[PDB]
Amino acid sequence: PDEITTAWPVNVGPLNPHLYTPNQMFAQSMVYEPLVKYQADGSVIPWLAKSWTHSEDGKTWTFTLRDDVKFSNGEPFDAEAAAENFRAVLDNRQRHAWLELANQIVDVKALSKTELQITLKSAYYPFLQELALPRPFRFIAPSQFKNHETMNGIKAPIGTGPWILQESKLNQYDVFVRNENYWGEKPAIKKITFNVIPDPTTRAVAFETGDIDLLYGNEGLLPLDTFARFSQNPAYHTQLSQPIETVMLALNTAKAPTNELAVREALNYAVNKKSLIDNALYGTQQVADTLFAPSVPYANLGLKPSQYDPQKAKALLEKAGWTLPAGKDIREKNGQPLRIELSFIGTDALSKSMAEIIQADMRQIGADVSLIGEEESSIYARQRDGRFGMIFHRTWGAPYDPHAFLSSMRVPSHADFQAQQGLADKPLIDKEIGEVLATHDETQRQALYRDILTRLHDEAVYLPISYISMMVVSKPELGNIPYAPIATEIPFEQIKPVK
Ligand SMILES: O=C(O)CN(CCN(CC(=O)O)CC(=O)O)CC(=O)O
Ligand SMILES: [Cl-]
Ligand SMILES: [Cl-]
Ligand SMILES: [Cl-]
Ligand SMILES: [Cl-]
Ligand SMILES: [Fe+3]
Repeated sequence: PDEITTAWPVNVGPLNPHLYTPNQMFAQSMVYEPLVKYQADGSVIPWLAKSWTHSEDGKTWTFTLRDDVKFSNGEPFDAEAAAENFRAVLDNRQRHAWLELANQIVDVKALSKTELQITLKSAYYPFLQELALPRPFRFIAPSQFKNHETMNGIKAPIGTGPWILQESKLNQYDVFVRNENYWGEKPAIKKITFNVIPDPTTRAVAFETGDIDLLYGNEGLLPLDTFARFSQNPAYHTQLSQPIETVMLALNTAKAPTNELAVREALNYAVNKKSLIDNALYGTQQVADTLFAPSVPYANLGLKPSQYDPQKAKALLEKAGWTLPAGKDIREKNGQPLRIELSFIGTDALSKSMAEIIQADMRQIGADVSLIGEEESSIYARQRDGRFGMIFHRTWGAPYDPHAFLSSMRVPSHADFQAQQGLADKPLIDKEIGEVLATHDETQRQALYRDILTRLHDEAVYLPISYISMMVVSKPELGNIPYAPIATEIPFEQIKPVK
């Protein structure tokens, strides 16, 4: 085949390269390209920029751009187009706060058609890695700006990438076709249709009926019982990647009773994670003992796991004054029950399943977990504002983990800051996060990452649950389906049915 049909829970969005919801990162990465491209080994390679140099102080960077690249509408890609894109992004600077590069860029100038100069306020180390991300530093034809901006919308979603949006129908589908005037390698696939299918069971059904050819996504892609069955079905092809990121609970250090270190530590001994994974996730994921897997850059630190040990969990609670009243299973301290609210998306069957398991495990150690299932909007508002006891949370995968995930812990309107807000050493943690991003002493960088991650582990801010994987279900005719280096991209241009 050379046309494929796949599915996504939502439309790809209007494909503004510089904005977030409702734009889907993997679709922005199909159409728009970066100056430099992220590789699985952590390095970046030349992409729209063929080479670059930086000053001694590491604050000014000069990129030599390819001179052969056109936007899909035939307009040239050049340093002036790149500079206008940076201006457009930075004109919306406060929206990009989570990403420190957006706070670092002082100036971007086209010195010629091929020479682009970027100036930073400090020697920001993850500079190239952050240019490599799906958004916001990718390039739309400046003719498609609205009043010379993108923050208020764009006209046509015109990029330089291997795919061109053909058409979109809200709540129905999106169709992409191969860019026949692409500067790089031509994809084998000519057309990709995304059917919008919000429900994981309905996605599985669409595959079983032959309505779609490919499903690609994280642990939520389809029911995991069904995935296991599909993996044994000789008519189908399935894949499970190596783990890409962590799923955890975040505990609110500023809200009783999770404001108590002893409570947070006890919760971290109460969960048999292997059992949770075998029960709710059909044995398809890996147990997580730490916020970052030991395979994550800077995170191989010999941190001590809190292995499942309910006797220890009870002892920790007892020592902190949380004891069991006569005839009750829920602990009390100073008259107050040990009660914790777990908020999650109520219509997410998998979240609900894990929440039930967590509630059951915590009851065994005398903690009453109240399950609060709400719509997505409500849950995001709770995370932003710290209106939670516990929430499900995930890290962001490569290349965000650890530097960008850490960077964002400093932003008050995000779950991580909110979960951490009650820690006495939060200011120090935030100071050290600032310092790691700017340091060029590798020894100091490692020490800072060690200290930040060690404090977060030792303070039991998180309850890591699983390192989750990408999964794929496909018609055999499509062949082996590759994974992209960036956890949030889907490498459709690497699919090659005919070898
Ligand atoms: O989605 C956003 O608005 C920004 N992301 C930041 C990290 N994202 C990257 C992105 O959205 O560009 C990681 C991810 O969505 O996987 C979450 C946040 O600000 O807390
Ligand atoms: Cl937004
Ligand atoms: Cl979204
Ligand atoms: Cl499997
Ligand atoms: Cl009770
Ligand atoms: Fe995001």
